[PDB]
Amino acid sequence: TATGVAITGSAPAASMDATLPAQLPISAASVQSTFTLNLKEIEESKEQVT
Amino acid sequence: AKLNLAVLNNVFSELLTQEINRSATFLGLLSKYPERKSNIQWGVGMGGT
Repeated sequence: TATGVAITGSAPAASMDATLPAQLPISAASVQSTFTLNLKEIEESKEQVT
Repeated sequence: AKLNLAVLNNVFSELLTQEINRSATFLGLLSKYPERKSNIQWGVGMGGT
C-alpha cells in the first residue's frame, strides 16, 4: 500500500507482497490398454491373410 | 549290542525295471506333416457325365 500522509506526518503502517503456491499433483493414475492374443492365432494368420 | 547294527545304510542297486506299456506303434508310421493353417480342404471328384 502507498497512502498519503502529511509533510510532518508519522510514517504509516507496513505492507509487503505475497507469493503463493500451486502444488499441481501427479502420482495417482495412468491410462492403459491390453491385448490377450493367443499363440496359435498368430500362426494361422501368417498364411491366411493377403 | 552289536558294533555296527544301527549304523547300517540301505543302498539300492542299478536295477530300474520300467514295467508300464507306453507303445506308440501306429503313430510311428504315418509320415508326420506340419500344418500352420486353420483347416485342411481338398477336392473329391464324383461322376455326372
